[PDB]
Amino acid sequence: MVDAFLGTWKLVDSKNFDDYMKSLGVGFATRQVASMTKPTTIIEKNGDILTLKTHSTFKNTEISFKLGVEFDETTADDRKVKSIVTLDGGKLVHLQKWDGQETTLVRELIDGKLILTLTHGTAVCTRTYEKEA
Ligand SMILES: CC/C=C\C/C=C\C/C=C\CCCCCCCC(=O)O
Ligand SMILES: N[C@@H]1[C@@H](O)[C@H](O)[C@@H](COP(=O)(O)O)O[C@@H]1O
Repeated sequence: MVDAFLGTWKLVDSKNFDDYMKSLGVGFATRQVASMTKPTTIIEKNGDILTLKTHSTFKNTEISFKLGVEFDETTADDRKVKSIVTLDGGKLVHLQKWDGQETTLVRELIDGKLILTLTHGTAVCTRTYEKEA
């Protein structure tokens, strides 16, 4: 049910990422570089296991998980969180919990583009990714 998300995607638009990073306590110098970075995200499956790679000239991450099963994660900004990824309304919903805080990373396909919505506190960031062949 995750198959249309699979593949290699590149960032082509970003709105409010600085607000999102600042809400998470990311320092100004990291926000500055991040605001000019265009990651490539690779989403692959093997059976029930998804692997999500985020690559860039700055930070790089990789997670593997089963939908609906909690996993430990250490984020690009070094938060140690408890995570779960599920499908909800056709959207891939990633919830991170740490210190009583929460953030969601929600991916949906709209007109063939992958729209990533990042919410923490009041901050709502929308990042648009485009396929790669
Ligand atoms: C690996 C991500 C690459 C570049 C971004 C660099 C620093 C971002 C700063 C804080 C990380 C916040 C949590 C992760 C955001 C991922 C956004 C995305 O996948 O587009
Ligand atoms: N295992 C950790 C990750 O949990 C953390 O996310 C990352 C920070 O980002 P970067 O690797 O780009 O420094 O360092 C390691 O790879």
